[PDB]
Amino acid sequence: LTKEVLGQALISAKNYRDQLYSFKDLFQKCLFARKRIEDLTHRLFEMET
Amino acid sequence: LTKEVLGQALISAKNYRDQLYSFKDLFQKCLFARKRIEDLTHRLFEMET
Amino acid sequence: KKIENTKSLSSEINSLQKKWDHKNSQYNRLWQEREQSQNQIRQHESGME
Repeated sequence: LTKEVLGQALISAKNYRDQLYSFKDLFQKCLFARKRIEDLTHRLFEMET
Repeated sequence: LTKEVLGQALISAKNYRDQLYSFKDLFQKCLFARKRIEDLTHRLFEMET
Repeated sequence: KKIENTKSLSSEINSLQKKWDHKNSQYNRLWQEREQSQNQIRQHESGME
């Protein structure tokens, strides 16, 4: 619990929060693309039938 | 540059950051809604055929 | 022989009717989904305002 270590930890937590928001954005893009693939595979199954 | 004035300004900046993040989230929602509407439109046309 | 031909045609017609009804139901569902997406866009735009 020293000045330099806690300052560095505070910066680390700030960067953590920003990275978390970016990761959330990527995750939502992945969600949409996964559902796209789901619908496309469903259609492909229908067309194979 | 008083303690109260700068503290209020800093808190306002943090809340602005939160609101901006929410705004960007809604923008992403709108983007994917537009894309899915396009998808559904062309799918419905094909279905009519 | 003619009755057999008619029987086969009747079965084919029943299957085709079933297929067309199913496709129409799916088309209706998809159009409803698209309208829901458009309403989502409007709601999101109000929120961003």
